[PDB]
Amino acid sequence: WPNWHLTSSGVAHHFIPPVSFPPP
Amino acid sequence: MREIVHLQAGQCGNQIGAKFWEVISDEHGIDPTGTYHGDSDLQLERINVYYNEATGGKYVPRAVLVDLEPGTMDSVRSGPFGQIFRPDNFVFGQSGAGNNWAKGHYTEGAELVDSVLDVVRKEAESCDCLQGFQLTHSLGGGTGSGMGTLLISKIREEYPDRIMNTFSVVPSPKVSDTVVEPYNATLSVHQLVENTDETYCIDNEALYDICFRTLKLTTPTYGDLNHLVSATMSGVTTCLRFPGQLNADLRKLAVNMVPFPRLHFFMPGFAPLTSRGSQQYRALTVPELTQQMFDAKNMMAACDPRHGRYLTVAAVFRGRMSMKEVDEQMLNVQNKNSSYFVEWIPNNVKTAVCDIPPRGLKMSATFIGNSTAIQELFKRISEQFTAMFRRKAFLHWYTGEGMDEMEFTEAESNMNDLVSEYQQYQDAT
Amino acid sequence: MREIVHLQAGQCGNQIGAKFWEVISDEHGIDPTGTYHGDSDLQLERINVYYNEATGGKYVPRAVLVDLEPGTMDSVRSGPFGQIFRPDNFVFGQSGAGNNWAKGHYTEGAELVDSVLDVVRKEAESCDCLQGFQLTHSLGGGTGSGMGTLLISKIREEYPDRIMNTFSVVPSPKVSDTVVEPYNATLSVHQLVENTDETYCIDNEALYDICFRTLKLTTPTYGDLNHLVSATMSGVTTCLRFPGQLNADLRKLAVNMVPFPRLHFFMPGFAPLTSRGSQQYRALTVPELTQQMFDAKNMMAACDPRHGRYLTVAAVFRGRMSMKEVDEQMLNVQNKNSSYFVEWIPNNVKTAVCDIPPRGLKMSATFIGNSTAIQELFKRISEQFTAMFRRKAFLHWYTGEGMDEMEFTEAESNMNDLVSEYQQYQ
Amino acid sequence: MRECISIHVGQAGVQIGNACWELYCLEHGIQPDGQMPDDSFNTFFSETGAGKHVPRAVFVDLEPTVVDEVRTGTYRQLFHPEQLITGKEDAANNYARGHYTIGKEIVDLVLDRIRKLADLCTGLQGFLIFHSFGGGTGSGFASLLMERLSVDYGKKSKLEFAIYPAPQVSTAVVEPYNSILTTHTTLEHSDCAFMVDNEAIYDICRRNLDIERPTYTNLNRLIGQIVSSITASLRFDGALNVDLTEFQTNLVPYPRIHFPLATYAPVISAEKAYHEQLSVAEITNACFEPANQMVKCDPRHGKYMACCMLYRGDVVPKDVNAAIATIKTKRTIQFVDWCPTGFKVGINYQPPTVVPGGDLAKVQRAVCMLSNTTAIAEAWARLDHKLDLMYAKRAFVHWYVGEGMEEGEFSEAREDLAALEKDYEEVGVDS
Amino acid sequence: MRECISIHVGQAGVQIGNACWELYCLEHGIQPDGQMPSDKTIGGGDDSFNTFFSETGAGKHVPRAVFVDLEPTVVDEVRTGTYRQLFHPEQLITGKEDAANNYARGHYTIGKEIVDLVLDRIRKLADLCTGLQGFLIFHSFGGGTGSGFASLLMERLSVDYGKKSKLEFAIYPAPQVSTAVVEPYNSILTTHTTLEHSDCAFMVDNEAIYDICRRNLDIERPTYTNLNRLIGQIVSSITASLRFDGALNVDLTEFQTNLVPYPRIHFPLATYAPVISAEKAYHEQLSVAEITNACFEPANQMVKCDPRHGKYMACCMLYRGDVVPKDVNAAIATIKTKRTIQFVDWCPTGFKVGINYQPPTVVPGGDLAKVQRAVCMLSNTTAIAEAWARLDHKLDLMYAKRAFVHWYVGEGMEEGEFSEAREDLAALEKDYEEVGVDSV
Amino acid sequence: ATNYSANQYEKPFSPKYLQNWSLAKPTKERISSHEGYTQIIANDRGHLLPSVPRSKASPWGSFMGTWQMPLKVPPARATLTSRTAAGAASLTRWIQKNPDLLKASNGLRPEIFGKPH
Amino acid sequence: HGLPFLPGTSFKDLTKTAFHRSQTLGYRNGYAVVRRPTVGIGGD
Ligand SMILES: Nc1nc2c(ncn2[C@@H]2O[C@H](COP(=O)(O)OP(=O)(O)OP(=O)(O)O)[C@@H](O)[C@H]2O)c(=O)[nH]1
Ligand SMILES: Nc1nc2c(ncn2[C@@H]2O[C@H](COP(=O)(O)OP(=O)(O)OP(=O)(O)O)[C@@H](O)[C@H]2O)c(=O)[nH]1
Ligand SMILES: Nc1nc2c(ncn2[C@@H]2O[C@H](COP(=O)(O)OP(=O)(O)O)[C@@H](O)[C@H]2O)c(=O)[nH]1
Ligand SMILES: Nc1nc2c(ncn2[C@@H]2O[C@H](COP(=O)(O)OP(=O)(O)O)[C@@H](O)[C@H]2O)c(=O)[nH]1
Ligand SMILES: [Mg+2]
Ligand SMILES: [Mg+2]
Repeated sequence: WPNWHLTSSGVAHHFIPPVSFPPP
Repeated sequence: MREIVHLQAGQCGNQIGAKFWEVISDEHGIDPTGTYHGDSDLQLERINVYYNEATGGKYVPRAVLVDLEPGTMDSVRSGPFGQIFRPDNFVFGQSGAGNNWAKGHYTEGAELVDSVLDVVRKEAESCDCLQGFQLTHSLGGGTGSGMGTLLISKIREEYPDRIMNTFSVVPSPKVSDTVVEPYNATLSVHQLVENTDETYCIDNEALYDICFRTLKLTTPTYGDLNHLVSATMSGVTTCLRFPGQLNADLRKLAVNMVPFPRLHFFMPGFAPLTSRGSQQYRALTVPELTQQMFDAKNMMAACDPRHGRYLTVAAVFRGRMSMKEVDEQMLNVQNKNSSYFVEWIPNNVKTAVCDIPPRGLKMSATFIGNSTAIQELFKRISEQFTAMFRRKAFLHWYTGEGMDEMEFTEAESNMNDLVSEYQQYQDAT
Repeated sequence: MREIVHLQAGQCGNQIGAKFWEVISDEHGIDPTGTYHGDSDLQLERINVYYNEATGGKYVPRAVLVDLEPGTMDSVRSGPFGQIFRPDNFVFGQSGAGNNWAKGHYTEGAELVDSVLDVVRKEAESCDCLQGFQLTHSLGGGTGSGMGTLLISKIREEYPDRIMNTFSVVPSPKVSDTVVEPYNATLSVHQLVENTDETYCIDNEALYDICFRTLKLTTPTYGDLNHLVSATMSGVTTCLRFPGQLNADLRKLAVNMVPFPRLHFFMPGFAPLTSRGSQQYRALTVPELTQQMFDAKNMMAACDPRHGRYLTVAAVFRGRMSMKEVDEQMLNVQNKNSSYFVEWIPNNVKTAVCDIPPRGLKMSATFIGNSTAIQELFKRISEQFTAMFRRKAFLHWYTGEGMDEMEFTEAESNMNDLVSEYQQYQ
Repeated sequence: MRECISIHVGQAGVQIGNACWELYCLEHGIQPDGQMPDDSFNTFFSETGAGKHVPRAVFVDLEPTVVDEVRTGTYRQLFHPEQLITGKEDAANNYARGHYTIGKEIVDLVLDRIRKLADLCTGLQGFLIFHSFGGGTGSGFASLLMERLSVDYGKKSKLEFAIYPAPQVSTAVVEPYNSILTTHTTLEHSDCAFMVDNEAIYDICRRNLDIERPTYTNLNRLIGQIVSSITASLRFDGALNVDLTEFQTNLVPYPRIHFPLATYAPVISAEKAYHEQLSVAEITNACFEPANQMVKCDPRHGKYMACCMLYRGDVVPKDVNAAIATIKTKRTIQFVDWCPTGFKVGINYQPPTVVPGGDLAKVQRAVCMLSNTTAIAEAWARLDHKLDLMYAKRAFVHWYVGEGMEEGEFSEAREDLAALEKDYEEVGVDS
Repeated sequence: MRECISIHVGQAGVQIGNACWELYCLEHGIQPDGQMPSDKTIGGGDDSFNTFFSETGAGKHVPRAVFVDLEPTVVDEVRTGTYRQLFHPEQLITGKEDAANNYARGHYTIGKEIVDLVLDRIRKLADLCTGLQGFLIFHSFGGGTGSGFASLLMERLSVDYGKKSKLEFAIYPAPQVSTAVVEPYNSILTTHTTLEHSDCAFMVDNEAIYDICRRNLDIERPTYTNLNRLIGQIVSSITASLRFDGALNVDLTEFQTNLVPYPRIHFPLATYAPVISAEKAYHEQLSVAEITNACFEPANQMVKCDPRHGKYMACCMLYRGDVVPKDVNAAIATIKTKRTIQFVDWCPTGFKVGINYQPPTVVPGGDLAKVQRAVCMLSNTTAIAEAWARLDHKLDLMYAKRAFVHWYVGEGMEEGEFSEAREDLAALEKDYEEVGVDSV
Repeated sequence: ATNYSANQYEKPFSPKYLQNWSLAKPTKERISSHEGYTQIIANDRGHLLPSVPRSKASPWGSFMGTWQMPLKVPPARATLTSRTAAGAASLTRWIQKNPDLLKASNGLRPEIFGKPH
Repeated sequence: HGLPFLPGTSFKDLTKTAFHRSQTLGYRNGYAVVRRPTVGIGGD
């Protein structure tokens, strides 16, 4: 997928993994 | 000393019978090999009601499997209890009926009926004192509606003073399984109204609702609906095979149930049915059976009993219980609901109690209800019939098989008179 | 013996009934799984008032959970006590009312009322001698108010002699939670006047005031608000479930508090409430209980009794307390406030004492009061209703399902007649 | 027992039967050389003395090319060499050549082979005819076979699985003549006639399957799936068993109206079954959708008269009951006055068999729908108009008069089809 | 149950639904491959996804949303982007030529083109619904397919479904900035036909969200993506009561009863209270009483109109997260004691409240900060009538000379509907005048 | 066809619980009673005899497609309260403007509830 | 803490973040199905 940095919808909507919120 | 010869007609009758005989053999401790490996001693005392004895300790049921084509018996013989039938009792031909009443009554049913009655006479003369016969069939198909009624017609002439019982699967209000169902239903009802002594109308969607609301089985099979039917079929003959503090055979229920000879269409039921997850929230006493047999959503006939009046009601209780509670509940139901019972009969409930319950159960009861709310089952079939017959919708497959236009009209008149009779006895003062 | 068939309708009804069954099951020592674990014989003797006998020493409530959308009873079942109810008692439809009285009374409420009538018939005809029914609902909602009114109207024509109580939640004065709330309140009071035996009016604003000032709760939830209503509900029927020096059931409170058939709206209260740092400052005496029971800052409705006159007062006491002290406190309260009690009734207070208190409390008392200050609660709804009906504010969502415009006129005429009738005795 | 004889006429019949018998061989354990490495095959195969199973099929063509392709192909050891009948010159898109001049010299040999295939019959359920409405032999000789089969074998079921001329796509110029003549002569001698057309299967293969530019093999595989679903109750276990005689007493109300439609429900590609469930309710309603029919007509512009439901796979009877009960409530599906009952339901357990090199997906459930509808009167009026265009000044008639056929046969066929049009119109009027 | 079906029509609809469905996959455990991660539990588990996701026999989830456009360009980045495996292929319907900012192209020639396929797809998606609340429509007033095809779509939806709830979401024409020049014509013609067929029309506009992202969030130069994310947050807050446990639930039917008093006044304005950056969350509280007042601030509105210029007819406050109902009651009580905020005479109640426990989630790479409380405010006000005056002036400026009309009359439309739509909007303006007059 | 009533089991078979979330066909609530037998009114091939009366409704159904559907179809709900009498007259003239939509198999089923000023 | 169940003796768990509800009471072919619950609020 080279649209991560070429189109607006690619940089806008690509998967960044969520982080677990509450610290131990 | 009161033995019963069983007749199975058509594929519906065969699929019902293959489960009914498993139920009866589980009750009496008979393995699929035919031998006895039971536990108690009362399982042999009246085992000759349904089973014949053979040399070698093997028990053979008194069943005559009748169908016009041997496709269904290949599935029957490969079942869990297909080896226990005598191979000579299977009667079949070479050509199917094609859901045609004429093909199962006149054209292709004539060459099978002589050998069927040969087997029937063979199984009815080995009896010492014959109580009566049974028939499992459906009124929608072709061989179960045409051949079975021919068997009943030519058995009633042979044995006029023996009881004759039918467990007919009458057609479906909502969705049908056969396009030609009104013709076969009307003609087979016309044959049944002059020939049989009791009839047990059972609808498929009533069984579906029972399965999904009461039992809450997520995926019905047909082997569960046949189980539900065969529980009631093996519930009306428990006073013949087990001791009781109040016995009732087929003849006593026949005398007490029908008040007039042409009104013998009943509504089966089963009391202690309950869900899998609702066993911890429920008790099992006599009022809990009483509130379940008289619930409208427990009938197997898919007709609301609150739209008419009960003429007579049966109740065959099984297990250890007190006659005080049973009789008090039977009186209580009649008293608290006075509009649904006819006023010109002081007691509309017949009571019978056996001792031995079904295996793995405390108590059980079987409801047999003669109601005037069965008339719309005939009215719907009659008006579907007049929707089809006046246009000659499918009649060329019957008139082309040697039939006449008069037979359909005779069937319609005989069913409309039944509807008029039930309406007259519903509104009588 | 003498059983109560509990009925709950709507989200408010379900969320209050869950806490009510919580309090009742604690009072009789019932496990979350449904078994018996109480430590006294008296917890079993009158367990048949609310519960049904199941197999294996298990007890199930006689509740009937009714909703037009199962969103609230789904959250009820996922709690700590959601598995004790019988699965056949839950009744749900497919489409909600949407805070509309007509959707819950005429069109979507009519496709479900049969399946509720079958369940309540099953749980009423399986009774030794049924005493009465209880309804928990709210008058501001669509399925709560509308379906509760339809359910009461259907029940009353089947059992025209038993008790029918309603622990309703009337709308708040300051902040409304529904825009169309006075329409539903008027159309529901028009049925409650003509169809119920008792009605306990509860405002959420009064519960907020109790939890803020009296209880000193910085962040209270709705469960704590429903706990007070459940305590009020349990304190009324305490003579049915436990013995006493002077017993009083529901009908005895009905006779002793309702002088005329159209005046049956009460303001409840719970007596032993204390702040979180003030328990060490209080002496557990009867005069403290009777002084806090009659206080204007303890009523569960937003109408202090100084705006009218007390027609009758019921005070059901719980605990081991002397008769002379309770009677002399009642007499002193009546004598020291001459103007606020009606002069044509010589004794305006009906009392009852039971031995067994709530566990953890030495004494407890429940205030039930019939006052002519409840007509200012109807006047607020009447003027908020006539501020909208004059210009037909939201009528097209009510006449769209076939309601006549004369229904609102009849309801407001009955409200005005009720207000005038309450003003007659003041 | 439960035995059926397949008769394939013409190029379309032989090329359909190739896919049909591949599906039959793979659905049983029949290897392509005739060996089996159980007697459920007895409905279509007969066991010889050499351990070789031989199909109950007669491949008939008046042109050697396609039958010689069969004889050279992988299935040459499976077929008995006399079963594949061959003429020398074909009819060449002429109904009269396949009915009066060429086909009359091959008909007796085909009947001899049919009789020789009817003596291995304990109980004969009926025949299956595979032909096309537009070809020469597939119309003329296939119609010639019916008039002799009806008078020789009596009243047995004779199903014909026809290929209909499409509204737009056509190959032969003269094919309206062939279609009208072959409908006029087959009207009495047929019991049921399952009709599909090539254009609708083209549209399904483009839209449902992701196949741009498919060929005739992809259509033949779908037709073979229909045939396998029709006779799946004679070879496999069934909760509700359907014989071949049950179709003609449910789908054919009147002796002339014997033209039902055909619909296979879960026709989807292998990449689309991952994205959806295929429960019974989701495949029952897809049969009544106009985009899944196999004749290019819209049933919503007509009325229903009969419906045969052939479920197949892991189904539940109540799922079928609820799915059919939902359909009766829909306003778009509208039945007729004189049929208040609608449906015939069949249920079988064995799932459909996946063919390697086919384009379908390994489904868990499948439905085959056979509906008799009034909306097919569009196709009759359209074909009628197409014939009326050419016959108005006697085009291509000299090729037919010159081959043993009187010119007055066109006219009477045309007015009999006018009677058929009035028949289709007059059963939709209520009272 | 409680199923909702989303219909994204237009380029604005698709680019909004991208953010909305990325959000929806983030509330639950749904990954872009269409499946959750592995089981984590013996037997049954969560079923909160059934509001928006239909699940097959294996564990894959399919969105209940139809993506529609007449132009193949915008949808094809969903077919090739990250979420290509999540959507059913037949759920993304495209055309070949678009409407080209023409209402009649999207309503009479290319509108009737594709309306049967999306209707069939809606029927197939509504057949999975055990309990269906209502339809959600996302479109823009200025588009050709967002105005023409959406109008015909809700038209045939009302024909085929009766009284099913049709909550539509619109991008209103901004007062100053705009993209197209035929935009007032499209807005007029899409209001005239859907004046009845829409149950309630929740509205936002781009310029106010631009101002919000300028002042509240610390982003110079926002783009359409931040706007789509804020709109997705609003939609998530609206439907959160069908999926999460709360103290005061609200269905989709309650909005149309507590917000629409009269059969034509169904254009409320959306507001989201705690939209602040992470660099400013370190300093201030986000309390219930503080951010309740931030809803009624004129600068925080999501429609560029002044609430001081009209009267508040009704409100629908949708609280979310760790909210204590006593603080809710105190804040709404202290709102009514202000002279800047004025209410109509015939609504003495004014407020419909809702409380949900689930706090808003954090989209990675997003702009909003993680907060414990959130308010979504739905206000029906008379102050919208000054936007209709500006829109009417914009139509009348180029309708006097009848410019850009040959693209409409020449292609599949008469001229009389222009005059008729002008009469309808003028009647609506007079209605807004009438309902704002106090019966003193 | 005719939809019959499972007289005690009609609740699961009503169309809203069968996942049919649109307008559906009515179900019969009662069945008439007739006596005697029926005359044949049609000969072979399904044609009606000339002595019987027919129905003026055209065969092949009454179905309204997309391009046969009128532009500007009338309202679905169509309430009349809080309306000027002239405007309510305009709305009911709009509803009764096209009768062909009101008598199609699929179409509009409007109910006109309430009264204007 | 073994406190009596009285109005006010409740303390919420503020570290709990998931508040998802299940569909315990669902539907079937035409029947109001009722399922035995396996998870609470949040999925635990
Ligand atoms: N479904 C299907 N139809 C075919 C196939 N091959 C030919 N057809 C149809 O057959 C029609 C023409 O008739 P054919 O079967 O090819 O030839 P014929 O019937 O033997 O007649 P003659 O060529 O004169 O001998 C064409 O219109 C095709 O639609 C095929 O492989 N599959
Ligand atoms: N909030 C928001 N608005 C958008 C977005 N994209 C376009 N718009 C608005 O949509 C308006 C133009 O209408 P579009 O939706 O783009 O056009 P369309 O629906 O594709 O119709 P056609 O272009 O004619 O095919 C512009 O004025 C924008 O304000 C977006 O991503 N977010
Ligand atoms: N209860 C029950 N009914 C059955 C079964 N098999 C078939 N039927 C019924 O049989 C009816 C059709 O009759 P049919 O099978 O054609 O009778 P046939 O002539 O013997 O084949 C249908 O309405 C089915 O409901 C079964 O196993 N159980
Ligand atoms: N005091 C109190 N009021 C409640 C509670 N739950 C809901 N309510 C009230 O119920 C009203 C909303 O009506 P609701 O019951 O949700 O409508 P319904 O679901 O159709 O019955 C609001 O005015 C709330 O104040 C509660 O737990 N306590
Ligand atoms: Mg050829
Ligand atoms: Mg565009």
